[PDB]
Amino acid sequence: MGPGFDFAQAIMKKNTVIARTEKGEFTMLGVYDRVAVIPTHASVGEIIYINDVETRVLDACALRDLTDTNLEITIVKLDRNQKFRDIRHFLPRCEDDYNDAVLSVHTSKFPNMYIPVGQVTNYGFLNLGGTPTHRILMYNFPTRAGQCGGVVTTTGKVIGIHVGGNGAQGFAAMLLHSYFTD
Ligand SMILES: CS(=O)(=O)N1CCC(O)CC1
Repeated sequence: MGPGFDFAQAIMKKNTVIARTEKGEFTMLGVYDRVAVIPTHASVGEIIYINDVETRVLDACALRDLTDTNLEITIVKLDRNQKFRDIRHFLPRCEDDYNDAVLSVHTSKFPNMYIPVGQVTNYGFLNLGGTPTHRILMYNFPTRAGQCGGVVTTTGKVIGIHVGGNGAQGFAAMLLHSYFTD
């Protein structure tokens, strides 16, 4: 409907796949080459389904900060025959607050879904499902089951992936450029 939805659409149409694990279907952001991200609670194993194709997992790393605290981001390298468009230049370098974000989801349950979530707070610490978690972004939208893995963007920046909510607020794990240096 406007330039925020324009940027979100451009990321969804080229840099997302539908990931299925034994814990369900997730929006999965591809970042560069065969490297993607997914919430750590998806519990990635040795085999994952990508757009309903059986795919070997070459590597999966659940990220933690240097306090050894959960970040709720898993970086997955896929044995896929095709590379993602490199979007690492759209990743923020530091922790920040944002205005006017969009949360975008694409699954069997929620295809082509875009949510204007408004102001994004650098929330920091969250007890997420009983797990202490750092680098959490918060937005005042009542997000629902089916939205985990959703991509959070502003105009020109890919800032996080949706990892939970409390019925009134939604929570994303930050994406930082430093997670994807090769
Ligand atoms: C899905 S959840 O309940 O928000 N939660 C995610 C983090 C994990 O460590 C515990 C479970």
